[PDB]
Amino acid sequence: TVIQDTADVYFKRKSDGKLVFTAEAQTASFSQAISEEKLRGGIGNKPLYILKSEKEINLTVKNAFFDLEWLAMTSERYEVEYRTIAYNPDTEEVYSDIYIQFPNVSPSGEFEMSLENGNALAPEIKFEALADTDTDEMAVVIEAS
Amino acid sequence: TVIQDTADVYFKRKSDGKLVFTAEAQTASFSQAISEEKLRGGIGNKPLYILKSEKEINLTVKNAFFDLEWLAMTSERYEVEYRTIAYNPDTEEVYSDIYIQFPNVSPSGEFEMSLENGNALAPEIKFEALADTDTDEMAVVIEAS
Amino acid sequence: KRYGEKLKEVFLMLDNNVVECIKEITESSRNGKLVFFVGAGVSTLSDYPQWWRLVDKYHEELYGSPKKGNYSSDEYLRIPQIFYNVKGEMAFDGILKDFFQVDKPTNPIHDKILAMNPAHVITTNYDNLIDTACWKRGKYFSVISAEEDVANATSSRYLLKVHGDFRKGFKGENVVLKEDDYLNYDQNYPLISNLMKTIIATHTIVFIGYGLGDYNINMLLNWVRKLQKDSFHKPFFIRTDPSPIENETLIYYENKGLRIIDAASLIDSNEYDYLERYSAVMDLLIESQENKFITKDDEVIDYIYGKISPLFALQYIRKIDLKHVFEYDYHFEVNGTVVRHKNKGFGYMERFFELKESCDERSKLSKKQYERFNALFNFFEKNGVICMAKDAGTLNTSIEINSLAYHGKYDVMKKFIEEQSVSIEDDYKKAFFLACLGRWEESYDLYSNIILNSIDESNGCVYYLSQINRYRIYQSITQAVTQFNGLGLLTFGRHYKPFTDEFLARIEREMTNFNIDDLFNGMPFEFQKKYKILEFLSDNQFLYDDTVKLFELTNKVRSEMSEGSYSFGMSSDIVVLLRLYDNLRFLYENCLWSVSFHEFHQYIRNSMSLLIEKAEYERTRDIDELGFSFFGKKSGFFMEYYDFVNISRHFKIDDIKNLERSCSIDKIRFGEQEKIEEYLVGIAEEITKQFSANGMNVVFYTQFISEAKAALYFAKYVKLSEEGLGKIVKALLFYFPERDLDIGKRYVWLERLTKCNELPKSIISIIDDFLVLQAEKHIDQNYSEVSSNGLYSRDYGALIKHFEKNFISKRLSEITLCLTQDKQKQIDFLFKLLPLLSTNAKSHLLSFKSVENINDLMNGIRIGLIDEFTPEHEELIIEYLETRKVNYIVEKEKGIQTFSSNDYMSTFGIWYFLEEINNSKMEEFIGMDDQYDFFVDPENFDYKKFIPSWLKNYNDKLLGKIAGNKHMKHHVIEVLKERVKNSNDKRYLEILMNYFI
Amino acid sequence: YDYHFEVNGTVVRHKNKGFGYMERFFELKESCDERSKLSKKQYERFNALFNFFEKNGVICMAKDAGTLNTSIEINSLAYHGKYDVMKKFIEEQSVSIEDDYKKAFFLACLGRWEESYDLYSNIILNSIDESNGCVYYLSQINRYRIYQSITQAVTQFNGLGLLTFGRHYKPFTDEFLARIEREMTNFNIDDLFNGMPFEFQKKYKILEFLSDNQFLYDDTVKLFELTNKVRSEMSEGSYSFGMSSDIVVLLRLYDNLRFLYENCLWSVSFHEFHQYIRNSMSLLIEKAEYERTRDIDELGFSFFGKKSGFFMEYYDFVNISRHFKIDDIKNLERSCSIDKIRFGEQEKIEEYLVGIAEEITKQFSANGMNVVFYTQFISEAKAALYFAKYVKLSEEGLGKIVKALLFYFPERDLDIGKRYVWLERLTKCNELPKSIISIIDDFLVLQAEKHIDQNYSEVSSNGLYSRDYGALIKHFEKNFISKRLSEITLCLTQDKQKQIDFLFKLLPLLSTNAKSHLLSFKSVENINDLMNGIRIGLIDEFTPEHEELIIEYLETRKVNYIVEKEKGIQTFSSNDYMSTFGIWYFLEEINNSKMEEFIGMDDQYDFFVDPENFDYKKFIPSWLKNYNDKLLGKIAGNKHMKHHVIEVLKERVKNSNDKRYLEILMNYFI
Repeated sequence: TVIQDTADVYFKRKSDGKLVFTAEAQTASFSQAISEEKLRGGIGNKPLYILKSEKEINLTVKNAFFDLEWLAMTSERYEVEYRTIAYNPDTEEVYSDIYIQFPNVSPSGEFEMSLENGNALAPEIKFEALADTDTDEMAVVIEAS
Repeated sequence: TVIQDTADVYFKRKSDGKLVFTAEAQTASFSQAISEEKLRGGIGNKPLYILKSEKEINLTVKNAFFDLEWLAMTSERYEVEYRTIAYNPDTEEVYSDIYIQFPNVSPSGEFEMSLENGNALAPEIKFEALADTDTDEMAVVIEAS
Repeated sequence: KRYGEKLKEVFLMLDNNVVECIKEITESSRNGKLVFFVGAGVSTLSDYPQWWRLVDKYHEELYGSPKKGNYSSDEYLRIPQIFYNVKGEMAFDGILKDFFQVDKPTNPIHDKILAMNPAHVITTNYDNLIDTACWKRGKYFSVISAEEDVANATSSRYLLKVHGDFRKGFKGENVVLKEDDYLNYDQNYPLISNLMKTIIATHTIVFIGYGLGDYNINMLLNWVRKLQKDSFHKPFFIRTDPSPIENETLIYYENKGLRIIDAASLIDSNEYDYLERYSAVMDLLIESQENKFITKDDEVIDYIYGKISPLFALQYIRKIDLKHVFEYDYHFEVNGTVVRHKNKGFGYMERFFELKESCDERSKLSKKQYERFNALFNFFEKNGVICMAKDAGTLNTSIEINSLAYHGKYDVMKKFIEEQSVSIEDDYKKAFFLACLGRWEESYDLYSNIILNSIDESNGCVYYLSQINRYRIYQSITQAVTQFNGLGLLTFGRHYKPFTDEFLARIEREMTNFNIDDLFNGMPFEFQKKYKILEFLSDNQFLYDDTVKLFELTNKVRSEMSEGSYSFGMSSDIVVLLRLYDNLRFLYENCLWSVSFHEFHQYIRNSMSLLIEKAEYERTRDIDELGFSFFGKKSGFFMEYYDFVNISRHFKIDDIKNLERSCSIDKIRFGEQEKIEEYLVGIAEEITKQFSANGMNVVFYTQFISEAKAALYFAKYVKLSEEGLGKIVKALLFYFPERDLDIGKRYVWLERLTKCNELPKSIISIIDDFLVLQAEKHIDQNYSEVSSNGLYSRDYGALIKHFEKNFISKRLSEITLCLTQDKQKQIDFLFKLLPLLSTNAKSHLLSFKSVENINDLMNGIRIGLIDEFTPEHEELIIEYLETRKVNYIVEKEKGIQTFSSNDYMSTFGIWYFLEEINNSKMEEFIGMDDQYDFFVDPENFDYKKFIPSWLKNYNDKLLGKIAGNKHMKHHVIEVLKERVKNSNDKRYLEILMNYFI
Repeated sequence: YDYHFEVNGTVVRHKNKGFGYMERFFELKESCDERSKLSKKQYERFNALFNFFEKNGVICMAKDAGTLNTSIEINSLAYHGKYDVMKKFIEEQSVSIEDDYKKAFFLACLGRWEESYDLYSNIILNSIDESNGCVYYLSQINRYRIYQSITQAVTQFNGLGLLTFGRHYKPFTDEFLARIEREMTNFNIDDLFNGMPFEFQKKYKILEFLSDNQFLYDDTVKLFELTNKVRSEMSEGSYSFGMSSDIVVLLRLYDNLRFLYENCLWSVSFHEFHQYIRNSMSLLIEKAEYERTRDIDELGFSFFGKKSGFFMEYYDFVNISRHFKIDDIKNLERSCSIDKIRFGEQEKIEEYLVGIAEEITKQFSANGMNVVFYTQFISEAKAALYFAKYVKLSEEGLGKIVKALLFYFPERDLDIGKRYVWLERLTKCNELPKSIISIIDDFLVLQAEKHIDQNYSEVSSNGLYSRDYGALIKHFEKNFISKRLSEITLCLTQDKQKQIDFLFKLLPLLSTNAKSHLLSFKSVENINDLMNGIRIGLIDEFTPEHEELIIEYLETRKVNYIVEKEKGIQTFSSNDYMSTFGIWYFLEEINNSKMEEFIGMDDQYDFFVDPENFDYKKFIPSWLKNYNDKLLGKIAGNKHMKHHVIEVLKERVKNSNDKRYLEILMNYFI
């Protein structure tokens, strides 16, 4: 009866494809708005319309682990492969599965030396999905069906 | 800095001129919402219109001290003599005081049966401004120069 | 770094005897009874000066040169005495100062020795190094070195610096060094020996820093021998000689009564690896301080049976603190997943679960272990321990079971109280049930009786729960008596006293200067060890951590709301729900009285408020396209019968109103509607039984009627059966305490019940009987209809008409026919119910009385008798406003107030605004009330006097007219939009979107 | 418990049958004859007690007392974070065991935790024999506190530190870590007070809650229930008199801060205390906002003179900066409009912000910085940065804070997008002076300098690059061009094509020579390059080449979509471009009917291009937030769509309570 999206996430090196760490998804945040810009620039060309909305995708994974090799060996880029069963209204869980992936991401964690006196093991690491001039963002979705 | 017009409430027996207990007012809650025939369902005709509004006044006090005579001697009704100073923004301190009284009130506090552990000394007592057919509300405000 | 690894290799290679000894030392260490005899060997690690140095110095001074030969134990003492006598004591003291006066630093052994929580540390050394060693770790100790110090015993822990010390001074008179001092010890220090013997008697001595043949060791050996046979546990010896102990010496001192340990027997070491040897033994013991004796995974069942079998006593225990049974080795999460936090051995707990999955592996056990696992698995299932977190598959948490006390059962409670108590647990249940029924004095006396009988049968769990319950119920008795004597007299007019003053004196006397916070501390070490979970109940500050959990989770849930972030797996609200039902099941199954306390109610209330608040938001939560991609058609929040009874029991009616206003409860569908209806029928029937009979236990009434009020108020959403509806209404109108529910609250509760379920003709008959009774309450002129919500029996009759188009209550009609002029008050009451009576009755009453004043005019128009306004009615209005005007100009010199006149004047203003009464005099009375001016002449009226109540309180037709008039439409729309923008309000938004735009 | 000491600054007479001796003591305080008559030593005791009660805020009996006041006096150096002053005191020589305590607490706040532990020990040696029970105990407390803090810092370093910092740091030596893990192993801080000498505990029972490992639990539950009372007050629309729950949490928060900061307990810096402060403030400010937006009811305002409004003092700024993260302050600003609150102590808040910027400038200008202190102070630095918007700063102060934000702030902990949006937040209050324009031009020209390398590429979470900074510069200075970037063009070659691409985005901030260089060295023929040219203003109309290029991109996306039907469908980033183009067609900017063939994408493409055929049930009202006033008017004016958009918007806003949806509906009333 519980929410059946126990997604598996594989954090791999985008530079080489080497798996870094695997874990279970916790939450995902989506926010999209418009940059607070001007319209008088030059002559505020009427014919020149422009979409200036910018969107950021924030994520979090729990039960973060790590690969022995990645620990061993130690611009850099990172990849994410969100693996989830294709929950659809027709059936609690469909034969097909849904793959979600973000080829670009950076590990700006909120931990920042969290010094909570509690004996809890939740190394939650946050993730902001990076962008580039060519692509608004690398967030990618595919359907197995 | 903080409210400088500390309220002295005198709660007296209505049948006879005896004082029951004095306290310090803490908060007053006012509700003007239509609950007669719930929201819709009241009397309505083409040329006839009746204001069906109903309102209830709640008051809280603290530090209740009872008159020794009332304990000694011990349809019954009681009054309230909320006593505060009228302060204007222009005159934050005024010789004149504002006198609020509820001649018709019913003592029914939810603090009854409050069994909190350890230290406790806040016998807040709730009152409800009881109404009558002849008079919609008994509360009255008079300012003594 | 790897010293610990090599030493763990040493451990479990150790002979069983050594490991058992180490575990015994550890257990006694935790008990604050372990005592240490630390010798110069430990101080040698510090390089503290050795006695032979002073001996040789004395020899040089005596004979002009050292001995160049080994001193016997007698020589080590004899040569000092020859120096003390032949020369004297002055150079004796000088040499002691010269040698022993050094600020040597402590070493790892010095603090390890303290890591065992030494009850006492009796040292024969004359050093002050050992004193500091005590601070090093943190243990407090009282230094004793003379007869006088025996008085100065501030603590229960002694650093008994026997043989004296130079703390008095670097003088042989102040210590035992010369031979004569050793010989005359029994006479020179009676009191140090006095203590010494007693401390050696019971405390677990553990020798260290000493040689087996040391004189002090031998003295203590003979002294322990003096004890009665089998009346002293063999103290231990942490021997650390570089050479391995000779087997013969081992046999000798084991026979003498010492549990000796050689470091050399455990490890290999150099000749000067003294510190290494001390560290090896002491750190084997320290690693034993942690449970690392888990040998094999097939042995798991025995370990878990050692930990859990004594735990069967409770009917349930929270998985929150079940980790404390295993000392934070496996965190049992709220959903039941057992998160592995630590496990020195393999198969600590995980092998148990692999057996639980693999039935063939479960078959490998002895039938002993088979049934052991069976019982332990039944215990974990009771706990709701679903599976090991590592292999935990898809989970389906469910509503925790609760006892019948949680259910609205009181007849069963009394039946069982009547039934004979079989044993102690039956009497404990009886005491809790009596407390629930308000028979607090009987419950208290039974609690005391079971206190006695339970220490008699040695049921530590039952006794300790009985102690804490007895204290909690005593507090309830005291606070209830205070509440009665203070406020009940203002409430009822004559304070009761069910609790006899002699009984109150007795209970106060039995318990004084007694804090339950220390109750667990006062328990036996056996019970304290095997019931560390129940320590949480000891502290009087109940819910010592559930409130913090709620605070953090409420914050997190609010943050999730504000962030609008999706979730995968169990979220914050899930764990709030799980903790809430865990706490309920624990407290109600264990029959603790602590539930009725305010703090537990507040915790439950806040939890359910957050749960429903997130329930409302998820319903209106918007889903992004990728949000839909991850998941869609999410499970909705439900309201089962159990959650209903939570709401009823723990929330106050104002709180239920607050949550209904904030969150549309009616949308979230209710669950177990049949069970909800049955429990409400139970409340109704119980109230009928209690109020129809004169017997009304006052304490029980105050305890439970709040439950009933909340359940009735919150029953607005659930459907009721026809017989159930009859019972619930008959409880609400007649048998409900009129003291708490005025007529208005009664009416609005009945209206909510109407809102969900219709009132059939049977319920119509019930309410008609109530109305005819109010008429029969109106025979006395003194009787008055009075309510707080401005709601009267006229509104009841309006409801009946709203349901029945045609209804003639022959009882009311006959009353009116029976009514005479003298019964004018009854004529007024029956007038309020004029629609409900017959035509003949209507004519009779019309003959009796008609409108004469404004009050009667509003009465009539509310009933609708007059369908058009006569000139006399408007003229009467003009006269009343003339009176109001003279009163206002008279009141102008005074302060002006309007609280009831304002209703009439507002209605008259409305009627001018509705062009119903053309009378221009009502215009002449303009200027008195802001609303009056707003209605009569809105244009002149300045629109700054508009009230938010006016913005939200309204009428549909009046709103249509307001929109129709443009002059006031502009101002009202402006202020109303401004207010909704200031604070988004549902009524403001509806008023905006429906009538004007 | 003889007399309950009410937090408001008075004392209630808890049930007692003594001599009524606090009443007598305040009669003494009131009466000059009474105090004079005492014995001289008794008079000194009386006045010392009076001064103590003034220090703690106690005035007289709660009954005897009347109007009171609330304020802040947490004057600890660590509270202000004068790290320069703090370490200056540390290096200065100690002359007391309390002086050593002060040095130890300061070393803890500066990340020199090793020195803190050693000094704590030192005080323990200095006090074991001298028997200073309070100092001895408290030093043991904080010693355990620092051992905790160092344990958690090391644990963070071994774990998430690798991925976050990108490296393995070991600032703490293994030998020191083992030394301290051993010197006080197996030691319960709860039992410390229990095991302490009886005299000290009897004299200072205050310090029992310090003993408790879960200290401030009572604080936590008290705040939680006071918060419950606050939320009920908000719900029921009450009108409280005298003290209320919100004032109670204010005073409790303030008292706890002052206690733990003046006592110099290192426990002040733990995350549990930070959580308590954050919650306490959050309650205060949501209450302030609710008070701003409340009915009148013609009773509350009359009793008290005028009205007591909420405001922000320098201490409030300090607490909020120290004990909030960026998500906290941001969620706050979202739920509650801080702009309504009138701030105070602008000059002192400016001084604190300058101190924060000076500290981070000292850290990052020099290559050497303590890592543990960097973690301790960055979050505070971030919060102060973000929270500096609402305060007025001087030109020097503004320059310092901004230069911190751009050049001295870490990239790892704050990317370029955050950097820019934090900047534009900062200037909303203080319009760019020549100094700030110069600083941004400098940082931007540095970004160009890194972009000279073909390997470098701009990276930003928010998608806000150097172009946004240049847009801001020319927003505040309509006539501005960078000479540094111009002379970069003078030396610019076609080899540095990525530098030319970076500079193409920054065209308006350049001279005409630079504009010609950009035009000549490369063309604007690319979808992203076309968007850039549109943004910078180089192209205003879509030439046949431009519209055909867009048509070819949509043809590529169309064939990809057709392939995607057979091989799964991905639509995040292209659909942005297609939606922009569909709007351009809808806004009569693009006229080619080839786009009508390309229809088939259900995000703003088939909708804008073909509203009639579009299934309006798929429309999402959140789309309305992205559109501006012009597009809002056009979209609302079209008959084929206006009815469905108004119905969806009005029903969804009536179910919801977003203010922006109210505004969109207000513009949609037509």
